[PDB]
Amino acid sequence: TEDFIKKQIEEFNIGKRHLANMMGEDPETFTQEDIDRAIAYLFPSGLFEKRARPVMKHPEQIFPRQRAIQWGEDGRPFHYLFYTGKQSYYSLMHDVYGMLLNLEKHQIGSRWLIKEELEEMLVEKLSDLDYMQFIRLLEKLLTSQCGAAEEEFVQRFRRSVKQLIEPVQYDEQGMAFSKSEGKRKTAKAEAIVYKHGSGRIKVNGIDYQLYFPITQDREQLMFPFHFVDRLGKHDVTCTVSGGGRSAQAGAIRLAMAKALCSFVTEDEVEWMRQAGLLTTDPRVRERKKPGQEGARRKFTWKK
Amino acid sequence: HYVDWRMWRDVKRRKMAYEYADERLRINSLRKNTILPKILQDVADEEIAALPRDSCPVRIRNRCVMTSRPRGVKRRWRLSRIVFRHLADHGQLSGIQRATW
Amino acid sequence: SRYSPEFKDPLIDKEYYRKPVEELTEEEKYVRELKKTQLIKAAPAGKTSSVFEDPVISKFTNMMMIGGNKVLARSLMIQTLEAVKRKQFEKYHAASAEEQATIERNPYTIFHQALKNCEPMIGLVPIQVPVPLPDRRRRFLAMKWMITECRDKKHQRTLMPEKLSHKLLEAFHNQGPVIKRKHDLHKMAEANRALAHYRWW
Amino acid sequence: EFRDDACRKEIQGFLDCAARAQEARKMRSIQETLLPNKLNKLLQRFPNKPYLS
RNA sequence: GGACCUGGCGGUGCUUCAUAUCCCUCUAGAGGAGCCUGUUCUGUAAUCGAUAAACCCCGAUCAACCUCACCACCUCUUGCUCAGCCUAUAUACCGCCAUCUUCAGCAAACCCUGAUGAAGGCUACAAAGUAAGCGCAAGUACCCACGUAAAGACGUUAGGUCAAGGUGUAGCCCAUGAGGUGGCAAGAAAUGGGCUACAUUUUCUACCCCAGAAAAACGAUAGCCCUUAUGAAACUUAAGGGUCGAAGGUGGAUUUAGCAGUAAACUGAGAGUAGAGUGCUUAGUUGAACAGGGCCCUGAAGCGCGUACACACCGCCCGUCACCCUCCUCAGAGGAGACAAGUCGUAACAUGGUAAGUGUACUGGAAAGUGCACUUGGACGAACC
Ligand SMILES: [K+]
Ligand SMILES: [Mg+2]
Ligand SMILES: [Mg+2]
Ligand SMILES: [Mg+2]
Ligand SMILES: [Mg+2]
Ligand SMILES: [Mg+2]
Ligand SMILES: [Mg+2]
Ligand SMILES: [Mg+2]
Ligand SMILES: [Mg+2]
Ligand SMILES: [Mg+2]
Ligand SMILES: [Mg+2]
Ligand SMILES: [Mg+2]
Ligand SMILES: [Mg+2]
Ligand SMILES: [Mg+2]
Ligand SMILES: [Mg+2]
Ligand SMILES: [Mg+2]
Ligand SMILES: [Mg+2]
Ligand SMILES: [Mg+2]
Ligand SMILES: [Mg+2]
Ligand SMILES: [Mg+2]
Ligand SMILES: [Mg+2]
Ligand SMILES: [Mg+2]
Ligand SMILES: [Mg+2]
Ligand SMILES: [Mg+2]
Repeated sequence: TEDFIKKQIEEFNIGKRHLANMMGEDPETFTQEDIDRAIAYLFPSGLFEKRARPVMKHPEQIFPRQRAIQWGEDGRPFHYLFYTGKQSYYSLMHDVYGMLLNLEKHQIGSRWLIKEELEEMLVEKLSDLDYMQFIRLLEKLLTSQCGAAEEEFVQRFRRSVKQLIEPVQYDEQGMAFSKSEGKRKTAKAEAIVYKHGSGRIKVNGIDYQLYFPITQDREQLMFPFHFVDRLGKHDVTCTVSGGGRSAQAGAIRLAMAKALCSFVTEDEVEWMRQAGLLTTDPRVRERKKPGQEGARRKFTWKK
Repeated sequence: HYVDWRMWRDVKRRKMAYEYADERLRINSLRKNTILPKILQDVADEEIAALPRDSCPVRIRNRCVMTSRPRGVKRRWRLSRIVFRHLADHGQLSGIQRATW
Repeated sequence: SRYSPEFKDPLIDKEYYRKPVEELTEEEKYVRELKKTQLIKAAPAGKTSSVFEDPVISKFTNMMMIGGNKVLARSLMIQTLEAVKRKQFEKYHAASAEEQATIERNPYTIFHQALKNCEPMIGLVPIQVPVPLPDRRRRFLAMKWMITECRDKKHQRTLMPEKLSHKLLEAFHNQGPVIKRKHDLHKMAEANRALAHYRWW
Repeated sequence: EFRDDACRKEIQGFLDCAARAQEARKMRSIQETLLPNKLNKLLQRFPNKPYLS
């Protein structure tokens, strides 16, 4: 109700001034971010669910959009579609149908607002079928080769929806290099790829052929350079820790590929991404669950 | 007014063990070494046997302090699993929370 | 799977990316444009762009693997290939000039041809009924038959590289218990021919 | 004697026929999707009226 | 007794599904050996509880004494307690949970339909449903927005726990209470789970992955002896060492788990103990194969159909054979009804597993079977397919 909301708004302004005074800041320039930071400092709450933590937002945000009365003192509703029970939605559909009728008589990065957004706009509950009907009508409107007024009206309902390259640096001698990091399983690696070299890769100061006796891991190291046709065209120094041999090999591969992106062309970078050299493998160990042998191996069902 | 006769017996055992710990430690020091004469060690053995039965530390059982449960007692809190679950679930134990990972 | 369904499997083929734009069709151009907006699964640690990557041999190694001992499986596979090549070289040298033309020496070709010869054409399924076998099932049956025959206890103290090389050469020449097993499957299918109508597909 | 040497042709025909059967299965499955669902939707708009309004 | 409603059930119809799940398909196991351990049976003077899924390395993240509630003997009586009881009742309960649930439904309060009956409330090119709330969802922890956790309402199985503790009821009160000493705990026999193996993708050594030897040995964590750790107490527990080199040679039906960093294999840590698990929780490494057909087999959903069931098919129920009564006809015996349990079958109720029944005839332990005709008091799924 208006009286309650006005009292809340005035109380919130007064409390905002008190909070600014308590934090020793200008009451006038005190902003919502300042209010939030001050409240967080004054009432520290580690509850994970942010909505649970203390909050002193404006009453407009705090309280829901409780709808106003629809009929006056005489009992006569205001909207002629009132008795439809969904006056806002049906009036919107009526307007869309009228626009389509007018169009017929005279003759990319944006999605459609979800049913939740439409409900928020219409302050009315909706069914998926009603929302689908409305969206189909909007699609017909847009396809009808409408005018600018209709397009801007539709914009009320429309909703707008590559790898990043590390910067090249220069060593003491000024020779160029790039740096990157990657992780795989528990392994973490950081790679420095120089612009010129004989393909020599030193992991933890040890040459790769000695650090990775396994030809599989050596192939994993080879994979990026072979992909971009640069076998022997660079030297690399990598530092890795954690995980096993294969995890370390994968992490070093990822770090080296990310660093090499600093040198290879953008087409080569995109091709590497499409080949999967620049995606951190999210696959990690799955925790054992109580009452079962492993992540998924249940105990032998007894009979 | 302890929870039960078993808890009362354990309390008696703890009191007796605390009373006789120093004497037990002294007499057992002689036995648990290979320096003193074997005859002295044997007389020490018979003496430590002669000490009252309840003084033996091995007879102290870690029962829950609130319900006298003889098993499933978490040492850090001295509470049976049931009572610990009750209090933790009601949120009356600092820090402890339902684990999810 | 930790990957969301949006993630797409990686395509590891240098030629596919080096292909000129002009040779691309409109469908291919659209696919390449779309892939620039899709997420790509991290390339598995198994397959790479090495020209010496043989997916058939990689799958055979995976099948031979026991308890995640990929290193030992790879060692056995490479030992088998080396033994096959060495036997071929010995036969080549011991053979006359004419037979040297016939004597193959490429272990990869020998392996592929042996598995192809061991692939069964018609299978049996409970419905038992003779039925066609899809190509994937044919290849898997060939590989599994080869590995099981090599693992048979009948061979005493003989190492897996030698056993598998001998069986592979026998299969390449259309002999051995693996080909006998394929013939047995074919014979059982022929015997149950009359029941082919029981199949509803 | 169940030897592929001469059977090559018949075996190839068998494989081709199996591939054709699978392709026809796929084509029929995709082509199948007036269907009962659409027909019943049409009928519901004009229900039979065995009673009086 | 006739007709309906709801639900359960159907060896019930059609359709669509099961994504580690119903079958085939893939991987690794169990079922064959030894050992560890739980349960049952035996034994003893010697617990108790769980005990189909949803019991069986379960209460116990733990028994030499204690723990212990069991047994034998002994001792005390206002007793640690303004007593006590591990005495019966989980079919009185709280408390915490299994279970479908790997579900998305439960819904108060209204309104309407059925002539104002039990009951029902569905059609989006919409035809009486609206629903606060709970759940799902959303949100949250872990490493994403993924996945795994967590969560998972109302109800079912009077599911488990009176032995976590409390409590109603009933019960002992010189004992069914309290204390002490000592004691079981083994295996005729079976059975579940786990571990170790049966080896050559193996074994020993070095290293921790470019080696050398073994190879009829492989194979015990088993047995016996000794030592050590803890402990007042060790054949009892554990570790080590010695000694022994056993069974067995990938295992029938059948059966378990798994959709990816998963299975499989391997290595740690922790809880709890003075000590103690091949057990539990948890961290990490290497790291697979199939993933496609289907609905002849099991369950799920939707629409249906039938129903003599409603403690809801583990239901209901028919007839004979034997057993006590009451009545009727009968030279003594039969019939009926009732009471009532067994017995053999499963005839009927679902397509009741051969649809049911009428008449009639033959046959048969017994419901009954079949023959010929007749009824629907059965269906044939209701466009073409
Ligand atoms: K077995
Ligand atoms: Mg103890
Ligand atoms: Mg399964
Ligand atoms: Mg066994
Ligand atoms: Mg028992
Ligand atoms: Mg019992
Ligand atoms: Mg005793
Ligand atoms: Mg005892
Ligand atoms: Mg008692
Ligand atoms: Mg109960
Ligand atoms: Mg449960
Ligand atoms: Mg869970
Ligand atoms: Mg949720
Ligand atoms: Mg009960
Ligand atoms: Mg019980
Ligand atoms: Mg007594
Ligand atoms: Mg031994
Ligand atoms: Mg000692
Ligand atoms: Mg030996
Ligand atoms: Mg019957
Ligand atoms: Mg019948
Ligand atoms: Mg008849
Ligand atoms: Mg007859
Ligand atoms: Mg007639």
